[PDB]
Amino acid sequence: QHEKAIKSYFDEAQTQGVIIIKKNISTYGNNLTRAHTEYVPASTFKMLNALIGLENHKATTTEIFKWDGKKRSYPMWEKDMTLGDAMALSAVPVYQELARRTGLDLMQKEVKRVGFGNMNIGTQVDNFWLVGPLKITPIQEVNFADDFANNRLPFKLETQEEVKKMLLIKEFNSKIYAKSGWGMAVTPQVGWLTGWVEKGEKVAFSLNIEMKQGMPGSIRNEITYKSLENLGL
Ligand SMILES: [Cl-]
Ligand SMILES: [Cl-]
Ligand code: NA
Repeated sequence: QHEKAIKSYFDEAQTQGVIIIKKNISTYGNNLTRAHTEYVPASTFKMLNALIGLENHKATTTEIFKWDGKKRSYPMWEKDMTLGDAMALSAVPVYQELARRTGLDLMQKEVKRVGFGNMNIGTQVDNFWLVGPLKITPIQEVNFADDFANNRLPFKLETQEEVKKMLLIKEFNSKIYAKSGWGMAVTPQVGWLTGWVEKGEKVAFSLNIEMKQGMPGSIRNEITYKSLENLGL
């Protein structure tokens, strides 16, 4: 029942995708091989970038990242903003600045300690999550989300809770925390929505879809929500 319904949401969008639901993992959609394929994390990596940066005192949650006036890819990013603002706007240049502060050596050590994806950040500290070589499967993303939901990541409890505040996206009564991603600089483009529902049970999810040229960002939220509702939220 659920399997056919969720597959149809991806089919009707005329693209290929999967959604992972998590101690047991279930996979739904029209291309389940994607669950076992690694992709660039794109802006989903901001979750981990923020954790690493706050834990290591490279930024505070009240700090403003100033726009130095150079044009950015989106006018919505051409403003001064906090890490939380930049999380919501997926403001790449702010998190590139944070990554540079962390630096390649500390970033690589933390990524390996967390075990995030293939754990390979390469040699370029400020774009490895956008163009590779760092890649992650959707099942790996759901496991990261489930650990985050349970404060099981190797960071202080307070650091994890500070970053969660930046990711709380819906409250209704239960809570939904999530982070979108869109790898536009790879071909094909990859779309992500990774997070969890807090009902006291926690249910983690990761949607991974091929973003066809011109598709709206909202398709990620639309399929995710319809899928979770079909499954009973
Ligand atoms: Cl506050
Ligand atoms: Cl570059
Ligand atoms: Na990032």
